[PDB]
Amino acid sequence: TPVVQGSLELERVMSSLLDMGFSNAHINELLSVRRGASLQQLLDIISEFILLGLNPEPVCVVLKKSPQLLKLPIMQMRKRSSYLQKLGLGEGKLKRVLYCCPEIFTMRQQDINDTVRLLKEKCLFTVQQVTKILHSCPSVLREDLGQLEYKFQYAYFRMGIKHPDIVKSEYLQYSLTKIKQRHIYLERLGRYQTPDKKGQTQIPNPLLKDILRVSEAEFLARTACTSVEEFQVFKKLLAREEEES
Amino acid sequence: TPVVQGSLELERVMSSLLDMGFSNAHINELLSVRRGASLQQLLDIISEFILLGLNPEPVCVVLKKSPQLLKLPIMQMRKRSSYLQKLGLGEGKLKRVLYCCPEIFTMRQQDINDTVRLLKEKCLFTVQQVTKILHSCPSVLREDLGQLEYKFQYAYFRMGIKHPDIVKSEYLQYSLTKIKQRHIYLERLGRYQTPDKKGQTQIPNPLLKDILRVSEAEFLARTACTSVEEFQVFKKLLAREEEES
Repeated sequence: TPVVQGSLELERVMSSLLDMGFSNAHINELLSVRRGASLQQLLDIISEFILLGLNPEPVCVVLKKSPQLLKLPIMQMRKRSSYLQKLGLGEGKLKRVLYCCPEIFTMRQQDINDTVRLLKEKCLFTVQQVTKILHSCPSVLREDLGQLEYKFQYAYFRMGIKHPDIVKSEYLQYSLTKIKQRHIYLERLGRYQTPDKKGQTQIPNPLLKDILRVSEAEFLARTACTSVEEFQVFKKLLAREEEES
Repeated sequence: TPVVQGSLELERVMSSLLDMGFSNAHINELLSVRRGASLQQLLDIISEFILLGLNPEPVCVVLKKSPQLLKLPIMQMRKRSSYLQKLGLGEGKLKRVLYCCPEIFTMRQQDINDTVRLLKEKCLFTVQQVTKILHSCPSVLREDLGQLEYKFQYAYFRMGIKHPDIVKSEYLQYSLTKIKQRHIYLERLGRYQTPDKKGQTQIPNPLLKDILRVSEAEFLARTACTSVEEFQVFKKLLAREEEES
């Protein structure tokens, strides 16, 4: 009968998730989350994420935050899971990507190809670096190709940052405004020298993470060493400088 | 049964809209405003507006103000959605375009092109400037090609304004009457000098926004520095000067 089939599938599906490493608390979480999706559809999607190197705990995070991932037609989801694997986002590297950019399974693959193409041939990033860029700065997939090129150029030419330190610092996730604000302030304060020609400065510049990753309060207390009120005025002055060509 | 399938179909579109970003009573606003259109037509029209870079809140505003947008065919809407994306209007900056000019979709394809062609080849605006003109001044599509050319000529030749300052000040949104009224008053008062030949004046002229964007009261108090009664007479004198020849 149909009622008995559904109970045997639920048992098969519960048993498969227990074997995959899911807790009983997580299995109920996942069963409550599925907005009318099949039990097999819930399982086929979890299996793809497990095949992508994700553990059972992060799988519950991505699916609770983004339940629309269960609505994905599975065969197209597998085809995208394969595209992302050869792109280097396997071995659980897609954990950070799904949290910020869950659209990656819905996106057009030529739009993803355009972003990797811009980074590899126009910004001269190696394949290993492009994979790390996508892993740590998923926002670059949503970024315009022009804006993203200018943002890269600012680090390489204006700031004098070599390709590895751009990737390691996760520079491309931040806004050009935040980047310009903090870099130009330090430059004019004398706390940031542009390295040239051998990539050397008189005094070593602060680390990219201590400039961008850190809070405005921490940036001003430890790196810039100025008052808060002074930087607020600087932001207004710089905004006007940009507005006027 | 048919009654149960309609309730399950309604639950799918309501779930899809909740996953997109819409929340609480903003999902119910989309279904109540509908004037006999299909259920898929509501999601097909809204899906193109989210793809154009609009957020869920202004999508409820543009469709409540202009419900006729749901009556548009999806295939003809996609054609114009693609035309506007290459024109630079899409990818987010289309909030104040449809709010002020809701007849843009129903308009003739060639009448939009004639207005774009006039700006690029006859007024010598760059593609980036033309895109900014249409975003801030959507009323230029409703205007006549002759009136719009003369309005541009007035700024470039009569007032001596270079192409960037015309675009930045949002000059083309105002009426030629308002423009002539305020420019000629200041010119005859001696508070506006025409720049030539190097684009320089003895004293710098007031800013285009302080002339046009500002209220009649503020224009007269800060820029023109005359009484209200005096400008009312000026408007009547100038109206008569225009009427003759």
